[PDB]
Amino acid sequence: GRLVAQVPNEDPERLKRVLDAKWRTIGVDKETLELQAQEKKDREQAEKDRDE
Amino acid sequence: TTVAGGKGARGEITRRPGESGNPYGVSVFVDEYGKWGSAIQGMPLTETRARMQTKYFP
Amino acid sequence: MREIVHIQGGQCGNQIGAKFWEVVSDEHGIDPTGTYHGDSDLQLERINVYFNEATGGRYVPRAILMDLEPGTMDSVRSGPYGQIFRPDNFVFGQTGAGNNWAKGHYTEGAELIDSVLDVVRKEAESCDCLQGFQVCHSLGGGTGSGMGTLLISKIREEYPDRMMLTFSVVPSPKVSDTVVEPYNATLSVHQLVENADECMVLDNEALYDICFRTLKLTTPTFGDLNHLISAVMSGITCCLRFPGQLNADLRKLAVNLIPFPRLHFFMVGFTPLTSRGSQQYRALTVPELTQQMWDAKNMMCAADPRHGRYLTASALFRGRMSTKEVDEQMLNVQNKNSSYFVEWIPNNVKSSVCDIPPKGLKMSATFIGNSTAIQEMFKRVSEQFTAMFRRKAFLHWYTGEGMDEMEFTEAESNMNDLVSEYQQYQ
Amino acid sequence: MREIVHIQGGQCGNQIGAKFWEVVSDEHGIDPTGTYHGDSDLQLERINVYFNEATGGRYVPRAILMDLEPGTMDSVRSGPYGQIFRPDNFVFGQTGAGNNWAKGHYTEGAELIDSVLDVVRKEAESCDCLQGFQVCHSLGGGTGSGMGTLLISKIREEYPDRMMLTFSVVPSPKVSDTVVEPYNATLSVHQLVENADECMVLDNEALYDICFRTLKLTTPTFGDLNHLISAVMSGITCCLRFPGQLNADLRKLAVNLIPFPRLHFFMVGFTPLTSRGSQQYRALTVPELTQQMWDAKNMMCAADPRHGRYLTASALFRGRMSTKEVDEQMLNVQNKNSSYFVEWIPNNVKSSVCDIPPKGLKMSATFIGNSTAIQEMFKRVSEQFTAMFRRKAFLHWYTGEGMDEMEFTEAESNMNDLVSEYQQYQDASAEEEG
Amino acid sequence: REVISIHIGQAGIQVGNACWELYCLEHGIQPDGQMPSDKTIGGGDDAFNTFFSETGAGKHVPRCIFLDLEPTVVDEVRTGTYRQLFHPEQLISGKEDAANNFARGHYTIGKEIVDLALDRIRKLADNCTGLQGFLVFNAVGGGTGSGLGSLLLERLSVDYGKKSKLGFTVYPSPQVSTAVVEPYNSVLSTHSLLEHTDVAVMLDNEAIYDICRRSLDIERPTYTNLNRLIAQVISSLTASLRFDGALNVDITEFQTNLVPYPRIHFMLSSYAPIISAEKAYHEQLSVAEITNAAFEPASMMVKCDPRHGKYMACCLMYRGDVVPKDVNASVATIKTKRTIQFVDWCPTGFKCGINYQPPTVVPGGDLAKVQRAVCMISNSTAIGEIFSRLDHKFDLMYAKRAFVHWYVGEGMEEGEFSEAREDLAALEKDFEEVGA
Amino acid sequence: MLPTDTMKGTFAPGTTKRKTVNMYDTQSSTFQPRPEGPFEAEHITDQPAAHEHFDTTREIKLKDPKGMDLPATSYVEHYPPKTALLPGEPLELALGG
Amino acid sequence: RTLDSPCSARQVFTTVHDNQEQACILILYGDDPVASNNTLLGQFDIVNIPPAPKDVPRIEVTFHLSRDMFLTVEARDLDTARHKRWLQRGDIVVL
Ligand SMILES: Nc1nc2c(ncn2[C@@H]2O[C@H](COP(=O)(O)OP(=O)(O)OP(=O)(O)O)[C@@H](O)[C@H]2O)c(=O)[nH]1
Ligand SMILES: Nc1nc2c(ncn2[C@@H]2O[C@H](COP(=O)(O)OP(=O)(O)O)[C@@H](O)[C@H]2O)c(=O)[nH]1
Ligand SMILES: Nc1nc2c(ncn2[C@@H]2O[C@H](COP(=O)(O)OP(=O)(O)O)[C@@H](O)[C@H]2O)c(=O)[nH]1
Ligand SMILES: [Mg+2]
Repeated sequence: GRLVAQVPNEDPERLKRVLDAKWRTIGVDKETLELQAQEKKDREQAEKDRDE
Repeated sequence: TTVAGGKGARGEITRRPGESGNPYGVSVFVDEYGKWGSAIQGMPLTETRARMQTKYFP
Repeated sequence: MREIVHIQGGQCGNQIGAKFWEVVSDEHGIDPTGTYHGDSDLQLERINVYFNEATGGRYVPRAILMDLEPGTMDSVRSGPYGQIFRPDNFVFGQTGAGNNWAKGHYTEGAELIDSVLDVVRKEAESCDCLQGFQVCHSLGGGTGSGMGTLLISKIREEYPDRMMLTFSVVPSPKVSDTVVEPYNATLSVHQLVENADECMVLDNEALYDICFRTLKLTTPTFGDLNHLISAVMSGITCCLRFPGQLNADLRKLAVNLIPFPRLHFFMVGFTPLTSRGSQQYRALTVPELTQQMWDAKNMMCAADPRHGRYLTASALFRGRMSTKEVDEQMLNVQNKNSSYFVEWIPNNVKSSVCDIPPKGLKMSATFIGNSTAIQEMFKRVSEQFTAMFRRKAFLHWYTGEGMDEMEFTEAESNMNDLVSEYQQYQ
Repeated sequence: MREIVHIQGGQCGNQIGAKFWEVVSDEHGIDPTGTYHGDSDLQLERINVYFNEATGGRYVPRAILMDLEPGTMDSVRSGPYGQIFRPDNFVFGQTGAGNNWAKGHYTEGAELIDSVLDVVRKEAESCDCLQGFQVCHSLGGGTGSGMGTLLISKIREEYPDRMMLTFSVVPSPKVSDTVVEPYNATLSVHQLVENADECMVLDNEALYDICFRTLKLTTPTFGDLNHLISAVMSGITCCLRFPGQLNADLRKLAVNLIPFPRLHFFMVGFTPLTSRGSQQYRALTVPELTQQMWDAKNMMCAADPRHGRYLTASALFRGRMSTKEVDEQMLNVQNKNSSYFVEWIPNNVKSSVCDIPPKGLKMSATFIGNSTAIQEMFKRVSEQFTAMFRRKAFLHWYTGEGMDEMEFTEAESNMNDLVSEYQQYQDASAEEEG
Repeated sequence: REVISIHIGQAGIQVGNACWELYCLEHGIQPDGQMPSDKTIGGGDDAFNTFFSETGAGKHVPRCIFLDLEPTVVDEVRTGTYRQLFHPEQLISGKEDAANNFARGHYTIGKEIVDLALDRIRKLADNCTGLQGFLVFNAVGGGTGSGLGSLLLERLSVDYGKKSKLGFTVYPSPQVSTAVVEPYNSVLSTHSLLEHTDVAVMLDNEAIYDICRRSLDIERPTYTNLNRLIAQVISSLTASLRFDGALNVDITEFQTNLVPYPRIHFMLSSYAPIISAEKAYHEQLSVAEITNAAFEPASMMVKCDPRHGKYMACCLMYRGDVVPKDVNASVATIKTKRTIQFVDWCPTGFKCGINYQPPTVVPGGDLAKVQRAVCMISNSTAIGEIFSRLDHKFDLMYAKRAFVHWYVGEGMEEGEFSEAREDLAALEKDFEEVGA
Repeated sequence: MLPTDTMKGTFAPGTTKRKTVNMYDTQSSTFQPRPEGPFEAEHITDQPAAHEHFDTTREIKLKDPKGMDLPATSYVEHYPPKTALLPGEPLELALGG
Repeated sequence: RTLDSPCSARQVFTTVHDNQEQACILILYGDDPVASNNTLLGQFDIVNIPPAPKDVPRIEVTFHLSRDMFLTVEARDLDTARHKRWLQRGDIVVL
């Protein structure tokens, strides 16, 4: 980078992602998406329980 | 042998890195990526989402 | 030495060329993976005419595929003998003309033709001494007819002295796929009479007729028609690809069949074509070849030459054959039906012999006879073009695209005086 | 004997130089940790052009990094083949100019360039016979463009007789990163027309176009762009480093390509570049080299040479090749496409051959054309510059520093007179004099 | 090659709900978004690219927008089986319906729904790359379909213009009807359907009732069966884009080959063999009989009689085990027969297209697994007949000025009633002169 | 054949704090070489025995990063040591007197 | 030497004898270019290299050194994809 450089320019994990053209185009972490959807539903249920 | 004519059944040229049917995997050259209907040919597609970063390509 | 650069335009052009390259590759023994596996040395010495040595016995065809829709290209690389072309030679548009000569000649050619000319220029200056270019296309569709004629025009302005073949399929009224057939066929022929060196006329009506009567098939798919036109193209170019007792190249046949610079539309007939059930009950002799070749039902056009005069004719024979019988049979057919041959040209028959037959055969023939019955089909097309243009059917699909009506008046006037001069020399 | 010192400026220059030193070290067989482990003795005999023997087969490059923020320097260090550079040659500031040519030429350069000049002097007298200085930088940024050009000026005042190459990428409006790109590029080119001996013009637009069409890569990253540029530079200086049947030094190429002291902006290209899937189909002959070398889509500038005239051209070849084939190919190209070549100079093609190929191939080629199509790009920059300078936009960031408007007026004057000179030399007559 | 389908109206969403059920079943997609776990990557996959994109990983969200003003039918979609298929936003829903009112749907509520819809379409096209065209589904009888449907097509033609817009509209039937203000609605919709849709295909409901009563012998058909075979027709004329054939015909060919004059785009449709699970086993299906079967008025999707008309042109889509030989022989027999007559401007009044994949079946459908099928789209002067039939009974109610106060209350006037009526008269004159 | 398989080099840590602690401090982590560590197979007790084991039939050299071999320079290839051809037996005519 | 604490370095090696079975990797600590002079810490070998000509098969040797100086050595034969890991003062693991 122009300011700070922590990572290598040939680091394997970064290269494995960038090279996977599908991952660049669309990327998801489905597990975390499930967990966050359940977190939202649980917060709504907590609100309704408090009102009850 | 009768050859199918006209368009339909997207093939080795229209296949590209980013579309809605092309499978996951590492590919450096577009013409190499362009033949997965040739390379893979009958795996279950759970395996393609499993092996996200792996060659298994021409 | 002498080279042939192949050019395919349109969907029908691509399927025709796919089968053509299939049989030529089989003739020269190169396998669908692209390597030489022949046995005779004679196959190896004359493949610069159609190929280029790449690496380790890899020969890629000297062709340029050209169209406007990717499904044709996918169909090219799907079938066998599909991975032998070079991907750079797949010069290729992205929008699609779709039965529109105007789109095929003014709007899309403007951005496609520069890349095609770049590719074809590269393919020409690759080899040393071109013999001629070859073009297969259609006269019904848009990207075949329109882009084809624009390519022909641009090429003939660039490389004037080089020869040029054009295999055009003209639509027939009995076998009518599209509706704008006249509006395309008439405009294309207008461009074709002034730019192409010579042309050979095909039509699917006669092809279905031949596969019906001679070959005796239930299901004549397009592959078999492609097989017939392929065997024709191979028969035309056999004299370059193989030694023979009497040779005849493209230029030699051109000068010996074109007496006037506007009369260069030929009809074609191939023989032998026999059903495999009747394949054993027949002899193999040059009278057996000439009885089927000069048969009027064997022509590959919807123009019966018995309704007109055989202006000139030519026959290309394959196989180690007897020149005496060859010439004597031509002499006899010339002298017997003396009314069908023109008067002011004695010895109306050019003949040639190349001793290498197609694989699976021992003796074959190819006929290219310039008759005056071809103006029958041009009149048959011109009257439909008049029937539509008389009160402007479908006209806006070209008018709003850049054209004027004077292009249509030109097209019909050039159709008019062409069929008139053909009627004159009859 | 003949020596080339390398000077990298800015972040783009630094990454390019990193890839270039990687490829050169690979070509000469020295491991990333700096010791020799090659095979042939042809590797040892001409590494004095780039390195110094330190202790028992330890060779350090003859380079000078130059920038203003430790990010670039530590990206250099963290990379492989990164432990070979001498840290005393890491002359280096820590403020950052930030895409400001005035900052790179008047505020921070004014005190960093003396230390940079000390280092470059030391590394230039560390050798015997200087062939040239070789400066790699960009024309958009500030720490590369401004400081780099001030360094060029000072060096041309100090050592006037040695050669000077400048690999400069130029901003293109299609792929334009920053907003002050014309303000920087115009002043930079104003300095380069008066100081540099020759400049080789690159641009990321043409680099991307090449990587898309010819290579057909899926993800053309800056590493691949830098690899292209590095292969170009290596093909330039292969003639000094390896024995050939027809040698061509840098001064030789310059005197054969520069007809007038101000017309020294060259467009470059490399050959062969084919895809891994399409390499099976292609033929491999000198015709297959030159047909791709002279191609318009292979030039590394955004200027179609079909739009003008080739003033001069040069082709360097690597690999064992038959000079008869080489010469007849050059002859065919010059004779057939005849109108693209200027008339008042016959035999517009300088050519040379060397017997050592780049790694991975048996045979390759590098093209340097001095065309008159470069005024296309120069006008394409000057129009944006004058559109902005019509209303003193973004101008305070330079005005409040010490610069005036007269500097911009002079930049515009020199740029427009340069393109006028190019146009007159393009449309000049064949034979007549006054 | 991508094509996005928009549905405007309570009939539009119901037709869409049948089309997309058929599309997911034709490409093997489960209703919950992604393909079966057992599915194996193979040639012929990616066939679904022209209708679905692929989000995230294993999720296919269609290229469609249902849009209605009443939230009822949209909420039925949001709670049905295909909860997870459509993206939540793609189903645009208003707050209150137009309620059989072209005026209310064109000037009152459309003015606030149209910007959100076309902002959605633009980022659907921006996600797309090789856009063939849009295709619209609507019934002209209602208010949402007609009114803001016209407003949408207006601004679509302004936004893009050149791109093809296939309009599969549903006209009200002559005798069987569900509304009263529908003549006003149909006329005021048509006046904008003239100069905006590139191709328009008419679909009447009585004709389909006749078909399902006679052929499929279903004595009590609901709208589902009607929606089922309409989606069958849409699938049959998009299969050329989707799957490889021997000689296939695109979207962009219809405009070229079926529109002889830029104001005449109204095309009767038909389908055959529309057949049941028992008759199919008993009767042998071949190309000649079904090419005949697609030509009587007893098998058309519009209640009109082309025997009173002259066929301007014809397009024939073939699906299944069909060779170009016999389809050519069949159109030869039709052309040589004289129970129907072609116009003088067209000696070559046909355009055939052949595709390989047989039309699929659906659980709950009534058609069995058939080997080959025909979908015809012709053009004739019988449409110039049906517009006059509709016009006469529009003048009936407009003479006594019935229901006029509704539209005036919404803010309109008598001027556009007059001009719409005159435009229909002009088009009537247009059809009678072309047929001459 | 991924480009990461051929990727040789020696990476280093990037930007970081100043060290501020010398290695002589007990809390400063240091690399200690001895004990010897996990040897593989039997009878490798001594370093010289390790050398004999390494020399018998195992051995390794670093691979040529260039794919092809280095081409012989044109000078060397064109000018090898050569030997002139043998003359042959001469006729001698007897002089006559 | 003098490389910072978190540091990795990989190289590619090959057999020198044609038709070789095993390849013996030795880890040495020292500065002398002669090998017998440096001290030795750990050695292992890659077994069952498939038969091949002189310099064809590829072995990747990569050294990784962590923050509190623990050193690991990964040897990876590419053809059969044989991975062996060597840990300072701890057993050799296969993979
Ligand atoms: N063919 C067919 N037509 C339908 C179907 N459902 C409704 N229609 C037609 O829709 C027309 C009226 O429009 P609707 O869809 O009911 O309602 P709308 O289009 O939203 O108009 P509004 O009720 O004013 O909002 C009637 O002519 C019906 O014939 C259907 O499932 N199939
Ligand atoms: N022999 C042959 N004729 C064909 C083929 N495909 C189409 N045709 C005929 O050519 C005409 C249509 O050509 P078309 O597909 O429109 O060409 P294009 O669209 O311009 O590429 C019709 O008359 C068809 O009968 C084919 O594969 N072989
Ligand atoms: N080829 C290449 N170009 C680069 C790279 N990084 C930046 N650039 C180009 O450099 C231009 C900006 O120059 P800049 O980085 O600001 O120069 P500097 O800040 O003075 O060092 C942009 O147009 C980029 O396209 C790189 O890694 N490789
Ligand atoms: Mg409603």
